[PDB]
Amino acid sequence: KKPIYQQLRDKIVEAIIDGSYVEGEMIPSIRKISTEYQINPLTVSAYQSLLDDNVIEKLGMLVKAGARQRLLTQEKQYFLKKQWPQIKNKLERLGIDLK
Amino acid sequence: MMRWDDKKPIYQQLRDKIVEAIIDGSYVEGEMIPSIRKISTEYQINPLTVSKAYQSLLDDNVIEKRRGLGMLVKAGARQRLLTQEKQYFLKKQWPQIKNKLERLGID
Repeated sequence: KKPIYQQLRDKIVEAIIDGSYVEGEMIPSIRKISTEYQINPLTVSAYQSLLDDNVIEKLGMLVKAGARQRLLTQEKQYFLKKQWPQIKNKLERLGIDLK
Repeated sequence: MMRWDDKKPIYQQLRDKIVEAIIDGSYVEGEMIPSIRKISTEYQINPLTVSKAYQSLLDDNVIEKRRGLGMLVKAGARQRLLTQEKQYFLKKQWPQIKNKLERLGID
């Protein structure tokens, strides 16, 4: 579910944020990832967006330095915008004042 | 009908619709809720599932089966449900969102 491809993208993103993938270190390559469970070896080209977005760089490819922080703030923005509300605000609907 | 195959079991979605009606006041304490049979035929739901949803509400003391009257809303139910919602959110939800604003700095 989801256009594939955020599944690899997000999985990688969460991998950096969890420190499973470390800054300035080789990631897995396309073969190993397509083999990982299964993926079309292209459609593993989520490695595209991460190149574009400066998460990873070009042997092998590595997580860029400053990558995790860029991703984190990028997560705060989203969460605060599209996520934090509807919970807020449904804290008030029920019970509140963290205790 | 009631559009689903979202993340939850169908009987849980139905159970939540009856709970909402009780909380909104559409059904009050002592009042008779629709029969399992009425819900099944009307909304075209599996009777076994409907019965499962009602039994869940029985075990929770939300409703009671009565002699000739059918299924009625038990007393104190609306508040018991509100507290339940609050509690379920607190233990089974609030943390792991916690626990989120942790992973990224926050108030």
